[PDB]
Amino acid sequence: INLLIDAANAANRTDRAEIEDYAHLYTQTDIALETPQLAYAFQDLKALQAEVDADFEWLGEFGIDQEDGNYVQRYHLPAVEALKAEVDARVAAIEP
Amino acid sequence: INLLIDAANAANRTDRAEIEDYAHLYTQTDIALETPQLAYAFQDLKAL
Amino acid sequence: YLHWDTDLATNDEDEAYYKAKLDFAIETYAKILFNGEVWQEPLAYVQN
Amino acid sequence: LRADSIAKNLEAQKSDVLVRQLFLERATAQRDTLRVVEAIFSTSARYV
Repeated sequence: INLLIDAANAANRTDRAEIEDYAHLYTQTDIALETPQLAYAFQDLKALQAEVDADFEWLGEFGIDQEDGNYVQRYHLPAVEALKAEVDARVAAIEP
Repeated sequence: INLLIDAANAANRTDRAEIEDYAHLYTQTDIALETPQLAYAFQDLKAL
Repeated sequence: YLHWDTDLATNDEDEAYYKAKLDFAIETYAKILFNGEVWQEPLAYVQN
Repeated sequence: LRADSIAKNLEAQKSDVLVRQLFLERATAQRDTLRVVEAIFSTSARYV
């Protein structure tokens, strides 16, 4: 997840207004610890899935490409798509 | 939409506490422009 | 290969494509005459 | 309408037509330089 997150984060050119940098997983808790608060981690994962699906429609706008420093390159969308598919499979696994 | 909005706005007598005046469509963006942010407009319509 | 001057503001970006296509066609038509006059026909004469 | 607009506007961001035009023009330049070189080699072979 984190590597795909950083790949998508580096593959955007927008000025952060509507498509923002995705924070790294589990900001609430430290999952490296023996006994972490796993509800917080699942909350963060679901928040990431929702945020990706929400930025999807802003990726599909006509006027996103505006100016030097506010525009969308042709490789941003495949990175976001791969991240979304991976999150979808991961959540489907983590559910049961 | 806007005419019906104003008709409903003028047809109420309450003191704004729980049934409020509906703002006119697309307060976020100017849809008269050639290229507006249409996601904002759809958001406003769903909010209405 | 990946620059702003290649993916422009609107998604359409058709005027720039048509201007470039015009320039390309002009160059190709000029090149037909240039190549035909410089080397093709002197060689074709000897081969004939 | 919004569904179709999103679906097609997303797909129209994968491709950038100006890069593909640039590659077409480079391929044309390669082709004509190639026939010049082939003429050179055939001429030298027949001369020898």
